[PDB]
Amino acid sequence: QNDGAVEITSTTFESNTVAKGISNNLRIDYKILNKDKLKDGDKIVISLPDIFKDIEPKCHDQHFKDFDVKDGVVTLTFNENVEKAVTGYMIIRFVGNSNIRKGVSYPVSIDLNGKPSTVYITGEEY
Repeated sequence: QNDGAVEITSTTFESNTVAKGISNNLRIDYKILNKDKLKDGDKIVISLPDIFKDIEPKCHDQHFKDFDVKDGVVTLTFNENVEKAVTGYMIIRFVGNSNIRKGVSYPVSIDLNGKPSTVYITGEEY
């Protein structure tokens, strides 16, 4: 996922499993490669299945001018005024909800301006 303005270098969950009432964090490592190629509306979109309570993005507010959570879709909007090329990371904090079923593979899509990727986390019940 590299459009010349931005590269997503890594997308990793703290744990490969998710459970009701248990925290997991998604970490997204990125580089702003070329601030001059950024445009207002450039974004990372994370689409989640309905297995989370408490979706909370954490980011560098000079790299992302806004973030929004709506109906399981997290939008991170790049700051087109970022001062310079930079390496960073952001986190989506998650808590599982009671919809989680043991062994079920849940897709999480991470899209850099419609350049897509999918990672999978599996349900656990305790």
